[PDB]
Amino acid sequence: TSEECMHGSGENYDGKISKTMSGLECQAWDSQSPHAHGYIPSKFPNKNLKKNYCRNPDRELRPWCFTTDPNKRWELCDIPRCT
Ligand SMILES: NC[C@H]1CC[C@H](C(=O)O)CC1
Repeated sequence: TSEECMHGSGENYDGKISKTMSGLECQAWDSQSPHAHGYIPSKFPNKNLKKNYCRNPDRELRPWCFTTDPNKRWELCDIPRCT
């Protein structure tokens, strides 16, 4: 709902994809479970976090989000390359 295909790292990216490249559907950036992690939307008027859609707060290579797995905290999302 901003940029749906990216040049690579999806800095601004808040498309619609929220699937970790090697795992699961991400757990939203809010507070739910498995854990009340950092990067909480309540502290950002910035157009960063959203529901579970991958972002890049530390601007990692591939945009990531927290997973739904109780042991896998963060994970890189596979977001579609603009081709
Ligand atoms: N290593 C990239 C980036 C991944 C998430 C991590 C966190 O969960 O805080 C911050 C660093």
